[PDB]
Amino acid sequence: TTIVALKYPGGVVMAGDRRSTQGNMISGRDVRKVYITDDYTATGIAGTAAVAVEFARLYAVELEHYEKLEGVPLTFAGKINRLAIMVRGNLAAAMQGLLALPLLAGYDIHASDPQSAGRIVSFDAAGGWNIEEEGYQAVGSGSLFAKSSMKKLYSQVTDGDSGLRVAVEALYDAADDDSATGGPDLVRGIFPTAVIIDADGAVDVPESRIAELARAIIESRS
Amino acid sequence: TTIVALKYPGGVVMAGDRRSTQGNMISGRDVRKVYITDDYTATGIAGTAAVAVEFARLYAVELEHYEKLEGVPLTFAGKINRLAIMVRGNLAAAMQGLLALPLLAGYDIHASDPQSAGRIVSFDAAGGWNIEEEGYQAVGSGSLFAKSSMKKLYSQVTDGDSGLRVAVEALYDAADDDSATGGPDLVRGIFPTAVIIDADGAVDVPESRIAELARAIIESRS
Amino acid sequence: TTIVALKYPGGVVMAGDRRSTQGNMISGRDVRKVYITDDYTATGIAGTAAVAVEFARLYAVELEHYEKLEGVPLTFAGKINRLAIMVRGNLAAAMQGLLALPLLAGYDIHASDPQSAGRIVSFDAAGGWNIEEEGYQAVGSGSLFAKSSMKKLYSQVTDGDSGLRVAVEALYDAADDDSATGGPDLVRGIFPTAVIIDADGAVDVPESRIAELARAIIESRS
Amino acid sequence: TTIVALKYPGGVVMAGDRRSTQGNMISGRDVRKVYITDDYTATGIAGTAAVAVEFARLYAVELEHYEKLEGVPLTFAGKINRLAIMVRGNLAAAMQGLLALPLLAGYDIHASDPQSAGRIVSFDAAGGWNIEEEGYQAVGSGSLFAKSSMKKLYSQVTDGDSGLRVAVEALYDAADDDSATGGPDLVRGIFPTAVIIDADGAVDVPESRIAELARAIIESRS
Amino acid sequence: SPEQAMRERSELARKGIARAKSVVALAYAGGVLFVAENPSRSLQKISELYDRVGFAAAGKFNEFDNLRRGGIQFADTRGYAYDRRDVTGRQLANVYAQTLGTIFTEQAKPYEVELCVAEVAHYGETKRPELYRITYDGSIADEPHFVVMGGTTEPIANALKESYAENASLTDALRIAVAALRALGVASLEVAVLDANRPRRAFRRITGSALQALL
Amino acid sequence: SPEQAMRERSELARKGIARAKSVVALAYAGGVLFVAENPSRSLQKISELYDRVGFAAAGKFNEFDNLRRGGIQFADTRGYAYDRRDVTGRQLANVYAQTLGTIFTEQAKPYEVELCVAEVAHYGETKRPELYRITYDGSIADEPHFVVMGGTTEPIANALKESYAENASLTDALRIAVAALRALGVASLEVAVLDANRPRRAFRRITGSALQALL
Amino acid sequence: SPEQAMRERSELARKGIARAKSVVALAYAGGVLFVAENPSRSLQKISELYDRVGFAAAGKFNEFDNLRRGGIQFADTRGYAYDRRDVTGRQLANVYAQTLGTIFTEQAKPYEVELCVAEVAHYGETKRPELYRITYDGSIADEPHFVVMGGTTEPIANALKESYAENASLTDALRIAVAALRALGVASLEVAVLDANRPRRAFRRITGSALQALL
Amino acid sequence: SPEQAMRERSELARKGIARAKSVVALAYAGGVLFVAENPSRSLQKISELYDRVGFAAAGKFNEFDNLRRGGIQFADTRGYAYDRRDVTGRQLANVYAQTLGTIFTEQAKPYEVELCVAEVAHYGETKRPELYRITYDGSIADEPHFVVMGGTTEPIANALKESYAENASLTDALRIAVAALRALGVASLEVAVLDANRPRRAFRRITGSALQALL
Amino acid sequence: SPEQAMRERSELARKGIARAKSVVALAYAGGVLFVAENPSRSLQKISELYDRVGFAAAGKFNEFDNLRRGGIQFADTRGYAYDRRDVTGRQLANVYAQTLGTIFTEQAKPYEVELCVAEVAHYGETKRPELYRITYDGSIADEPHFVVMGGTTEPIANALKESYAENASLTDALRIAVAALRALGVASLEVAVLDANRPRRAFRRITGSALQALL
Repeated sequence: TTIVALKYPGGVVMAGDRRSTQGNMISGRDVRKVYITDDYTATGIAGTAAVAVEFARLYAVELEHYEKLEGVPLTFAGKINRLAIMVRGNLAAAMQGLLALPLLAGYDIHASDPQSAGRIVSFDAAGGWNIEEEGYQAVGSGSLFAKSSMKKLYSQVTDGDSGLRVAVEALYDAADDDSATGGPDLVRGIFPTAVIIDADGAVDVPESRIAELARAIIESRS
Repeated sequence: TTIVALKYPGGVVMAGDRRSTQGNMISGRDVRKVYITDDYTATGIAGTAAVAVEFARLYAVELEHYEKLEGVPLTFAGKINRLAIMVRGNLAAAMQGLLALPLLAGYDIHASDPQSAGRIVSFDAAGGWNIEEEGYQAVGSGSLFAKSSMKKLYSQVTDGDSGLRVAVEALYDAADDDSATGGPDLVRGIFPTAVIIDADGAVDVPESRIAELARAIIESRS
Repeated sequence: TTIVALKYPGGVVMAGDRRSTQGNMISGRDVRKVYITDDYTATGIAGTAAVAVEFARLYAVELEHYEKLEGVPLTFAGKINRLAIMVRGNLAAAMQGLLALPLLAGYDIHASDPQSAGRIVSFDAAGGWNIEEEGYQAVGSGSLFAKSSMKKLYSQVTDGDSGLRVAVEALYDAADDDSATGGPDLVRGIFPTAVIIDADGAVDVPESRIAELARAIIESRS
Repeated sequence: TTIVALKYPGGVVMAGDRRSTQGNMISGRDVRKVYITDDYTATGIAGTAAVAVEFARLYAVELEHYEKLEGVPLTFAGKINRLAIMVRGNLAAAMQGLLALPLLAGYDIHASDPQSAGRIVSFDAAGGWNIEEEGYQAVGSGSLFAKSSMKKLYSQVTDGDSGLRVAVEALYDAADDDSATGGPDLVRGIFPTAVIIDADGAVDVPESRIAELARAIIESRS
Repeated sequence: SPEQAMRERSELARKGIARAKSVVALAYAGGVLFVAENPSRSLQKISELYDRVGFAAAGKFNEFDNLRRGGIQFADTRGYAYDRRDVTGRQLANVYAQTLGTIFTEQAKPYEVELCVAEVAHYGETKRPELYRITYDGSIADEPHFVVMGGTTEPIANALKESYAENASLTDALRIAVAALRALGVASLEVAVLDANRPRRAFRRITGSALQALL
Repeated sequence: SPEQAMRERSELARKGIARAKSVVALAYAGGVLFVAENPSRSLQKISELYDRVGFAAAGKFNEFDNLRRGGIQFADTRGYAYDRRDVTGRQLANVYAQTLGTIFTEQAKPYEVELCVAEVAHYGETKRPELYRITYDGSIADEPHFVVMGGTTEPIANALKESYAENASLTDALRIAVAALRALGVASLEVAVLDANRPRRAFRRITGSALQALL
Repeated sequence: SPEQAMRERSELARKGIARAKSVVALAYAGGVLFVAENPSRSLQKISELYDRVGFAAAGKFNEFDNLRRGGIQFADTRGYAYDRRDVTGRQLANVYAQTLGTIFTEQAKPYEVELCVAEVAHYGETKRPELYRITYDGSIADEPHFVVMGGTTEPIANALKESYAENASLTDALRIAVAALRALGVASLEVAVLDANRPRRAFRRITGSALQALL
Repeated sequence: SPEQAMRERSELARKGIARAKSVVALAYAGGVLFVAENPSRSLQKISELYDRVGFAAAGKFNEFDNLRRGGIQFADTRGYAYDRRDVTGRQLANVYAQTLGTIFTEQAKPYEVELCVAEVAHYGETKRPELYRITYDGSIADEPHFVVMGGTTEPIANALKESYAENASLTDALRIAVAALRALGVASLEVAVLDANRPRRAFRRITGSALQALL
Repeated sequence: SPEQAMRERSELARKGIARAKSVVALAYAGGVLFVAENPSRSLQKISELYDRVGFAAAGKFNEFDNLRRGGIQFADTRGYAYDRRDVTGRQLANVYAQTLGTIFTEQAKPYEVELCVAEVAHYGETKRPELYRITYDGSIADEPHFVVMGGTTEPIANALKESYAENASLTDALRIAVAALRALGVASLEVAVLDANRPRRAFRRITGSALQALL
């Protein structure tokens, strides 16, 4: 599994792959790994497949519960603290074989400059969090290749289309260098899933755009 | 990681580096490790990165809670006792892989001679504390090199500028002799962080002064 | 570490060294190891440095608490029983690496003969106590050398000056034969600390007398 | 350590040695191991030195508490049962390194024949007790030699002097054959301690008689 | 008003105990003899507590039955903790007094019972037998000669006082017991003795043709 | 009869609060100003709850002291659980209302106290300060201008209503506060403010020569 | 006498609820509309329980606030245990009825509150909205058209009955709501709706210039 | 009305203690002498608490027996925790005062007892013996010469005050004790002393022919 | 009727405290002086709480003894948790006020005691000594000059007010203390001082020939 996220002027984008594997045998082909937690945040969890779906659902329930109870949504720091506590509380389960590595992307509506209101937060095993300042981050078993690809491709990002294209290219490279990550499926018609967050909110990217970008990249690489 | 502290006539200064490492791979580049706990104290924790941020926040909350409850701030001995208890209560976690080594620097406003009101306190693994009388102390994985550098460079300290310069030089030597400690970054523009405490209070040192001192040291060493 | 105690007609004297060591590296140079518990008793604890400071403070608090509650001080046997219980309650911590070996010296004001009212009590690991009748005792990692020196030097003790001189000489021999024990520091000016208890009470010995005695011994040994 | 006990017409006598040892180093020279529990009983405990003093004090407190509560003293069988329960309750501590082996001697005032009212009781590790009928018993690390000596020397006992002499001789043989047992000290003047129980009660034997007997035995053996 | 409540409880207990039959206990040469008026073979008012201790009571059956069971349980534990010869009737009397006092003070309804504890000397020894009486509120007293509880005690007490004789035999003392209670054949009579000539256990019941022959 | 008991408790609380002195709180250009009549330097009626929340009360000291300690403990935990900027005075007012209602309903004697909670905007922002009032039985109300509790409120309320002016300065509003309370020098006066120009903590006390210069 | 105590509690609750203001809830073409008389912006009487369930109450604030919090906590757990679409307003009404009955029976003072639960159909479906009413003693009833609680209900009930019209629009039904409550501008008015055309969450508040334009 | 209940409890306790017999305790050259009127050999009113502390009481047996057992248990634990020479009678008197006060305040029926604690100097030392008196409600007082409790104290108090003499011998002080109590042979008399010449334990009983010879 | 019960408890406490003797505490140049009327050497009314804090009380001994023990236990724990110099008398006064208020509210019988807490400056510093007074119901007040509790306070209060003088010496202030209490030799007098010139512990007792020489 591999999930990438990067910042562009005016928003932030996230993407992930669709492959599930039990050892060396492929057991999943259309797994979704990116979720819309609230109106302005998205989460992506890597690791054991069973734990991630539970994790995201618990996180969304917690945020909605606080919103309904207090009548006002939490600040970004509060959300980061809640996620960090949730990650910290799973150390024994991770030791016994249930590991979850989350990635957070969001848009801060209470900031000063609207063109730099996007945030990317990464977490460690112990429960420490860091706010990215380079503009991109990746998690999973093929995150090194995707990060190395983004390091070279980040200079071309100016808007929401360039960021999506760069994310798709990074996912393609990660699938190229790692067998646990699934690449685009042309025979079946399965493509990665992406989410874009801007001043209007978090929206899902239609499959047609991702298919067009993947076809362009594949024909370019030939 | 490496944090240094030394005394000059009329105050005390602290400084630290910015590198985070997971084994042999660099994962952090602008980590802050020195915090202002209250108006007249500063704390620096070395070890696991996740534990230190939690540790400092808990310590500050405890001090503010006592201040609000009793209407008067604690004495220096009370703060030392609270920090020692907090360190002693983490022995099992340190055994299982969560170790924190704190360093304390402060200015005593209830002393007799104002020119020698600065204090430096070091802690051991068991929970014992000692008040330094030589005038300097260092913690981290490169503390030996920094201490050996300060032992030779301490004769030049007469005021707040000389102490800052000596601290920067000691950090430079520690980064030179240890790979887990990060040196000044000229390509990116990242420099160590410092805090100065005097009779007026604890203030943060602007980055321009540290950059100028680092450039002077680097050109001197060439 | 090494702490010695001996009896002279009309009182009792205690002394200790100032060195702290973490393995083979010197980490302390002016550590105090002898405390005045109440008006007529003194205590010295050897072993882990962190545990001793906690131990003495707890013991003093307990004695003062009983004095305030009942309006009369405890007898000597009661103090011995309390100290023995405190030592016995730390067996598991000693097993896991927190060992404390205490030494007790005091003056009994409810005795018959005032010239033999001094007492020295030693403790074992299990929690058993014994009242010395030979007139001297030593604890620490260099106690054997100090005891062997006192066995030969005890014939010269007639008053409070001879006992202090013999104690300083025994500490000098213990530092000579053991590297974990620190000898007199002529370059820095650090000397052992001593306490004298007589019919008037327990008093601290000024550093000038100890420095003079150490200089006399050093020039004699040259 | 070694404690012996034997019966003579009209009473019973007990004796023990004075040496304490930590491995192969002598740490005690005047240790007392025989106690008067009540008016007509005596107890001697072998094993760890710390546990025995606690054991005897607890036993005496229990007996006095029952006497005060009910207004009548316990019978001999009740005392044996209490001691057996106390021994049985220490099995885990004996496993972890705190072993106590007690010996009981007493005079029964509620018997028929006053000339055979003396009793000797021995205990095992599990907590079983047995009343001796041969007339003598010994406990400690040199009990075999003392028992073998008494087996040959018991024919000469007719009164309280012969029994004391035989006990001293048995202790001498036990010290001769075992290094953990201390013999008479002629240079320092330290001799074993003995207790005699008869129809009048339990009394301590003055040191002069024991010294005279030891000198007679030593000159006889030369 | 605590005084009024204490008065009501005391009258309730007195009226409760005034209804029941009478049971007497006297000391003779061989030990202690218990005589009671009991029409039932199944339900018994006299029992054994330990080797040398006897039990007797009057009032409501379900209350002194519980008291007897508690006393037996208390007696058995002590003889295992210390010894069989360390158990005396004074301790049992004290325990009963404490229990009755607590019940009278705290319970909603006081117990309408009257207890008596008797003890005899051990085998081969000499000693005067002891008799104790425990009252529903916790009062304890020691009697040298006899105890009478239940019904109208005063005429029976006067008859026993007038016709008492020390060191009497079994038939003799039994005859004054029966005569004083009459002021009654094999049926409607319960008889038990504490025999001090027995080796270990001193309690035995006299029933059947032996009671007919003795009386 | 629950109605009668509620009536007695309500009169008890009203008579208890009618004895104490008066304390006022009004909003000015810089924030919120507290003025109280306090002869003691040691015992204080105005305190700080959090970074932007103030506390004030009237009645018995040992009761609102406990309430203040509970409020501080509640405030500190929340800022560690979520964040420092997620703490608002409305939550503290609700907690106080629940606590006072429970105490009034269940405790043997109701608390004779009257509380008030004030909050100000964060640094660099604009917002109208909020004032809440909590009554001994659990009633909670929101006031836009000022709150007066303790003693005879009505004349002071009328004076404050007549002479109130928005966006006043510190000396001005302090002078109407003192005049309305008079209807009082450095001693027997407690003055505190919630300054909205401070970076982090908005609470500070005005005592000594500064109070003399201001008034 | 349990009858007398029940009578006193019932009169206490009735007198408590008779003091408060009035709040109405009626069903229109788009869903359910809530109109309440509330001078305060801070303290709110209408809230949201779940995706398709609304909340409304009258009486003392600190009581129905606790009830609303309990209902929200109950609703959130069920949707995690089974699913979000397995939560219905009937279950919440039953829980509220049980809680109010237990409080009325056992607590020292009954709650002086009156609750109402409203639900609407899911997105893309058709169904008649449901309205429930819960009374301080635990009584539960179902209303097809409207619920009026608080103050003097009868004149408002008559006006609503006379002027009610099904399948009305938002402005229309809002105008009869305001007119019946009058028998009131942007201030001192709380308005909320359950919109059945929304994808997931049906609750939204109408405040500010939109309320002025609509009314 | 707490005053009325306190009055009733106080009269109940006073009437309870007014029934019992009298016991006196006076200090002579050798220590402290206890004289009591006790027809029973089995049940005892004077006992020993520790090495140098004595016990004496009047009233109901089952109450001060429990008090004596509690005191003995308290005394034994302290001498193991610290030492045998750290136990003084003042601590026992304070413990008894606290226990009696708590029982009087909280229990359903107060204890009808009156206690007295006596202490003597250690062996080889000199000191004036101390006498304390504890009253059913928790009051504690210190007496220098003698304490009289039980029955009608005033005539006995007057006789003891008139005929008291310091540094008297055993026969002398015993004779005034007997004469004052008379205002009594070997039987119906309990006599005990605290001998200050003994090495360890100072308590011993005088019974049998020795009492006849002394008196 | 809670008002009636509060009245009865208040009169009970007032009548209880009106019986006891009087104790005064005044501040002089060297610190604070305590003078009390105590016939007993053994039982003491003035004690020490910490290094710079003193204790004094009037009423029933077994109550303020418990209060003193609780205060000492509270003081010792805090100095181990934080430091010896972080302990102040205001905290102890607050703890005593809370304890007395809780006892008055909930216990069956209120405590008939009156407490006073005094503190002095540390060694080498200057500060005005502080005096606090705690009343049986939980009321706390601060006094600048002197505190008088027990018996009829008013004449003693008037005498002390008329004859008070600041910065007096020990003999001087002691003489006004004795004269005001008289409105008394070495016996029946307890005297203690809080000396501010001592290094660590400021409490010492003046007894024997020194009291005779001073007075």
